[PDB]
Amino acid sequence: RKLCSLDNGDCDQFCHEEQNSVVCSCARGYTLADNGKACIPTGPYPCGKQTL
Amino acid sequence: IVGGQECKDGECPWQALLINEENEGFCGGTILSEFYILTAAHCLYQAKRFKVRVGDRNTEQEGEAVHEVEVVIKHNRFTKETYDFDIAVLRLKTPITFRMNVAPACLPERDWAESTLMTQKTGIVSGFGRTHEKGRQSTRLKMLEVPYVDRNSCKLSSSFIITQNMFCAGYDTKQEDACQGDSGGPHVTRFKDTYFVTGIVSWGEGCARKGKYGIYTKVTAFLKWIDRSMKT
Ligand SMILES: C/C(=C\S(=O)(=O)N[C@H]1CCN([C@@H](C)C(=O)N2CCOCC2)C1=O)c1ccc(Cl)s1
Repeated sequence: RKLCSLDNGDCDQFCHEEQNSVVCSCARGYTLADNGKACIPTGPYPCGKQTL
Repeated sequence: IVGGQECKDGECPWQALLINEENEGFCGGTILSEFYILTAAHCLYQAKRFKVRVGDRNTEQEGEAVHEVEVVIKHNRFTKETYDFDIAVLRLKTPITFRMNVAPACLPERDWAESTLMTQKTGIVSGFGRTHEKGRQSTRLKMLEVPYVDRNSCKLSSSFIITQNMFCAGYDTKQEDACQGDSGGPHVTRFKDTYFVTGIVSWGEGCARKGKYGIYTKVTAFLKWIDRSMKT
């Protein structure tokens, strides 16, 4: 296991391999964090989160 | 849903319920955005006129909001004979207000869903369908964790054709499954505490029968179609 197959490339959501390295990205309503791995909700009620 | 557990406050906020003229639920759906609901094309024949209810966990009590449908987008290749292409997108007349118990499920990117979501051990199915093969619709929203089933194993178990637009989930003998009235509802897969839409409850040979599994529309097969349906 390497790149995306190693714990999802440390990405919160989507992981793709471009050239020989990890590129992370997020679903609509999320912005990729400064670290290029975490996905930050852009506002209230982001998709896919339980409303607990 | 046969078996499983009741959805607690906030646990299944993407659930939608299609209700007839009599305000009775007959299928589920998944909230994709403020204007769009994902459901099964076969549900569109089970009522002549219908509306969509969101935020309801208990049909005997009024967060809930009833929404009329503006546009029904049925997959033109849906076939009543095999339930292949069992998918439809509904554009609502008024946008949904997100709140506790009302929020969209995420749509994943195709390749990543295939490699990362569909390879997880389980997904979650939910709905207000029957709680026994013969029975009344549930008045409470239920959910159930369902193991992904090996593609070869489910073809072997099936009396009917399993196409590439379908996948199987559930248990061989354990008595838990989706059931009548759950069709159209969500099958979601959790990844790092984010829930992604992975299937649409489609069909089964009865409910929770030994050696039979639940059959779901494979959402990864229709991501571009869904995206395109939401743009126009
Ligand atoms: C809706 C349902 C269980 S049911 O007993 O309410 N309805 C059955 C009756 C017969 N069928 C199938 C075999 C059927 O009639 N098909 C499928 C193949 O194409 C023609 C129509 C059902 O879906 C489901 C069980 C598990 C999932 Cl997932 S949903």
